Amino acid sequence: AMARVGVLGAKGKVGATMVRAVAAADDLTLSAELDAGDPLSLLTDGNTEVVIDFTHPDVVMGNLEFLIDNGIHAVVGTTGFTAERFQQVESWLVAKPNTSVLIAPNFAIGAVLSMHFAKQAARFFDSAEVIELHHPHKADAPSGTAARTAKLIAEARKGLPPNPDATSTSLPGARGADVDGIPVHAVRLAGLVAHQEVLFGTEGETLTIRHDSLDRTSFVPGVLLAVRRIAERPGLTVGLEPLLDLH
Amino acid sequence: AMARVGVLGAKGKVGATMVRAVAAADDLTLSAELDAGDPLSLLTDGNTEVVIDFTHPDVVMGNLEFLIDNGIHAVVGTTGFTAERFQQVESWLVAKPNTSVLIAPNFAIGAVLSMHFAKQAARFFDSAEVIELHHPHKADAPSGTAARTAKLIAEARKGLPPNPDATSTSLPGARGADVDGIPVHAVRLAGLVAHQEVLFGTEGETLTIRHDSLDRTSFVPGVLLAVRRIAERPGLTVGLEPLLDLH
Amino acid sequence: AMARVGVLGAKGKVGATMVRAVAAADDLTLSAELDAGDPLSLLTDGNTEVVIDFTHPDVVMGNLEFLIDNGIHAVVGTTGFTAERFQQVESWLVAKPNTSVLIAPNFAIGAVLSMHFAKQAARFFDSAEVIELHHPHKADAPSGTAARTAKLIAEARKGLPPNPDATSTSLPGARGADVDGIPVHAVRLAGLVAHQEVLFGTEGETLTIRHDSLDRTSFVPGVLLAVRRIAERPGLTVGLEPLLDLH
Amino acid sequence: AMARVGVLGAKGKVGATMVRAVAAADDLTLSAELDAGDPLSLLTDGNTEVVIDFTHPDVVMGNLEFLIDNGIHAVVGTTGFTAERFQQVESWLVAKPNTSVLIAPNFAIGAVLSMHFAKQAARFFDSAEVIELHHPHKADAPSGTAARTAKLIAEARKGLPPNPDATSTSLPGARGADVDGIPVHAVRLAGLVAHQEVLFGTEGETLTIRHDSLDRTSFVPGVLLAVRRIAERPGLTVGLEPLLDLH
Ligand SMILES: [Mg+2]
Ligand SMILES: [Mg+2]
Ligand SMILES: [Mg+2]
Ligand SMILES: [Mg+2]
Repeated sequence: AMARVGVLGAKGKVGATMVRAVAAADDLTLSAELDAGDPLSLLTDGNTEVVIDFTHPDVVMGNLEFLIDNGIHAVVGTTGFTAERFQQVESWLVAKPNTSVLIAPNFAIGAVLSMHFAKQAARFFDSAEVIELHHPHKADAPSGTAARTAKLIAEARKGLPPNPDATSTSLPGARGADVDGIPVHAVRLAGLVAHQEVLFGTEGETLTIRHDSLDRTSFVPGVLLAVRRIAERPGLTVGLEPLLDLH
Repeated sequence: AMARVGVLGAKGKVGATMVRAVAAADDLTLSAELDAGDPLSLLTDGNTEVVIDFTHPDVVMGNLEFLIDNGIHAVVGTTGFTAERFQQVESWLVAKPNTSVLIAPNFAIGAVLSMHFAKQAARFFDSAEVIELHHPHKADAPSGTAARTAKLIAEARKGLPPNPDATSTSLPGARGADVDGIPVHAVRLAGLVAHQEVLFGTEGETLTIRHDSLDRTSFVPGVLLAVRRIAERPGLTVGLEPLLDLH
Repeated sequence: AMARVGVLGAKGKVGATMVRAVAAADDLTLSAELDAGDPLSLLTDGNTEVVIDFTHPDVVMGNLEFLIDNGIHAVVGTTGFTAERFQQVESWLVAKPNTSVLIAPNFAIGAVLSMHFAKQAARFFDSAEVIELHHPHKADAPSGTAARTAKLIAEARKGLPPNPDATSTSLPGARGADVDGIPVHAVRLAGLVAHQEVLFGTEGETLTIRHDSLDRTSFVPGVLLAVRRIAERPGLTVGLEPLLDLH
Repeated sequence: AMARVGVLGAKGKVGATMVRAVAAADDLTLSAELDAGDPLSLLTDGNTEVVIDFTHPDVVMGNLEFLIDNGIHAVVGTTGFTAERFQQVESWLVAKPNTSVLIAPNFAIGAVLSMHFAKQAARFFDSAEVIELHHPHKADAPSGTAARTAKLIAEARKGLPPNPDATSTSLPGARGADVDGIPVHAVRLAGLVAHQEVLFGTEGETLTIRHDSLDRTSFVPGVLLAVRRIAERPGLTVGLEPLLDLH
C-alpha cells in the first residue's frame, strides 16, 4: 500500500521539492498537493494520512489544528515554534491520540547526527568550538544551526570548567562569537554552501565532526524518513533526532 | 573517601604513566604499584579498591582471578583476550557479582567516541570510507583502530547496498584496503602521530569524523574515567564505550 | 574592442559551456561557434582571433594546423598530446610566429595552483602523499590529476630519500597506489565531486593543500584567463601554469 | 669542508636547541656556542663562518655589527627589527659586500611555504579567510603568523573587490577579526599546538592551505636551511622565503 502523503505549501520552495520526492518514492503516493489558499478539506477528501508542512509561522497553527482534529500525522518544518505554540499542539493532541506530530528545526540527517554527536562528545573535552562555513550570500552570522549547536554544547558541559583561554591581547572578533561560553566562528566563502565543524580538544587529543551540505535539497531524505516513521511515536516529537533510532 | 587505586605492571610503560596519573589525580589514591613478582596480596594489604592492569597477556589472567576473587574492580588494558579468556572472566565473576571488570582495547575517549559516532551514522549514508594517518614508524597498515572501525561500520550497514563504486580501471591500491566492503586508506607521514577520519557521504551531504591523537598518552583520561566509573557496571564490560554513558 | 573568440566543439559539453561564457564576458565576443563538421573557414570569415578547442584527439591536429596556418591563437583542452603531436605544433608555429598556442591538461585554476604548490613544497618534506576524493561514478582510480600530481612530486624529490615507511604488516591496498614512490589513495564517495589533497610531512610539521571542485564547470575561469592572456606568449605553452603569472 | 657554525644566545631556549641541532647535523661543525658576556672574538678565534643569532633585541645589533665587520654570515631569528635597524644592517653591509645576513620572523618551512602559497593564490579567488588554531595558553589572538598572512593576502588582492559578504545580522565576533579586509578566526583548543588554514573560494572551487606545527621545534629545519644557504644571497635577506628558491 501507498502511504498517503499531503504536502502543504506545495508551490513554496520546500513543498514543491517534497511533492517531487513523494512522486519518486515507491512507497509514497501524493494524496493532496495544497499551497496557500487551498481548502484543507482536500486532505481528508483524498484520505491523506500524513502531511509535510513547511508553510509560514502564521498558518502552521491553523494547519496543525485541522490535521490533529482529523487524525492526520504531521511532519513539520515550519519555524516560529514558541513553548506556547508547542503546548497548544500537545493540547490538541490530547483529544486525538494515535496522531503523531513531528516538529523539527532541521531535516538534514547529517546535520542532526552532527548535533547529536556534538552533544555526546561535549562533556568529555576541555575545549569546544564551532566553525561554521557558508556561501557569502548568507545574512546571519553565526548560522542558526551553529548557534543551536553551541547552546547544545554549553548545556552538555554545564558544571564543567569554561573553555580554557589565556588570551590577554587580541584583535576584536578574533575569538568568534561567544554563544553560552562556546566560541562560534563564521566563515563566508564563495564556493561554499552550508558547512559546520565542531571541534573538541583535550591535551593529547582532538575530535572534529564536520557536516557538509552540498545541495539546497539536503533536508529531503530526512523529511522522507520523518514521513515514513512518524506514526511510530504518537503525540508530539520535537527534533528529528528520536526518529533516527539511535542506540 | 578518595578511591584507592592500584597499578599492576607499574614499571611498564603504561603502568608507570598510570601511577603518575593516579598520583596526580586529586580524587584518587595510589594504594599499590606492582610489577613482576610483587605479591598480589600487596593489593588487599593496602586496601586496594580498583586496579589498572596493563600487564602482559601471560600474567593478566592470574591477576584477574585474584582481583575478582578479592572483590577488586579491574580496568584492563592488557590485550590478548580470546573468547575463552572472556568466558573465563565471566565465570570467575559469577561467584563475585559485585565486582566489575572492564576490558577495553582503546582508552582514548575521542577514539572511542569517534567509533561510536561512525557506528551511529553508518546506516544513513550511501558511502563510507576510513582514512587513517600515522607516523611513518608504524609497522601495521591499516591501524587496529581503523580496521575495528571499518568492521563496526560494515556491521552497522548490513542490509544496505555496498559502497557505490564505478571503478573499472585502477592502479593496485588506489582504493585502499577492503575491510568488510569498507575502504581503509593508511597514510604514513612524518610529523603525524595517530589520526583517523571516517568519511560518510550521500548525494547532497557528507559527514566526517576526525580523531587526532597528538600524544602517546591520550589514553590516560579514559583509563582514569574507567577507574572512576567501573563499579557502576557489575560484571564484565567490554570496551570503554558503555562507561561513557552515551544517551 | 571585443576580442574575437571562436569555439570548436560548440555542442560538446565544454564548448557549449564556453560559448555561454564568451557570451557573458564583456570583453569577449563569439566570432564563430563550430561543432563537428563546420568548415573552419567560418573562423576566418568571422575574423576569429583566438579559438577554444576541446574537441576530440582525432580532430585537434587538423584544427591546430588550420589555426596556426591562419594566425589564430588556440586555447586547447583536448587531450592525447604525444611529444610527436607537440613537436608538430611547434613545427607549424615556426612558419607563423606571433601565434600563441596553449595546450593545458587542466583549466581549473585551483587545481593548477595546487599542483604548482605541491611542486614547490615537495623537496622540503620527508613525506608526501596524495589523497584524491571523487564521486562514486568515477571510472579511474587514482584520477589523472592525482597521478599527474604524484609524478610531479616524485620528480621534485629526485635524489631525496623515499618516503619513510616502516610498514611490515598490512592488508593489500592499505598504503594506496604507488606512483613513482608517492602513495596515492582514491576515495569514492557519494556527495563528493572532485577533490584532491596533497599532504607533506616532516617531524614537527605538516603541510596540506586541498582543492575542491564543487562544480562540473570549474575549468571556465581558467579557459577564459587562457583566452584573455594567450597572446602574451608567442609559440607553444604547455600547461596553464605560466599564464597565471606566478612570481 | 663542513660549515663552521656558531650559535649566539646558546643557553637561551632556541640557542641551545640550535647547538644540539648543529651538533647533530652531519654537514655542520659547531665552532662556537656563546651566550651573555662571552666575547664575540670567540667566533673569529674559532674560525666561525655562519652564526645563528636568536638573542635578545637589545644585544642583536652589536652582534650584527661585529658579525658583519668580520665577514661572518648571520641567521637572525631574534626579533625587534625596526625600519631603522634594517637600514643600519644595510649600511654595515655596504662595507662588507660578500657578507650575508638573513633576518626572518619565521623559520618553519611549512609556515613559510604556506604563506607564499596564500600570496600566490590570493588574486585568483573571490573569497579569502584565515583560520588559525592554537593551544589555549596563547596570549595573542590572532597569531602573528595569521595576521602576517592576512596582510600578505590582502596586499596580493589589491584591486580586486573585497570578500563578498551579505552578513547583515551577527553576534559580535562571528565574522572574526578584520586584518586588511581579510577575516582571521582564532581557535583556542586544548590538544592543539599551532595550526593555520588559509581558505580561498570562488563559485565552483575552493582551495585550502593548512599548516600544522606539532612541535615547538619545527623551525629547526628552516634555521639549518638558512644556515646552509645563507651565503648564496650577499647582503640582507628578509624572510626565509627567498632562500627556499621558489621557481
Ligand atoms: Mg510516489
Ligand atoms: Mg592522587
Ligand atoms: Mg560576450
Ligand atoms: Mg654537526
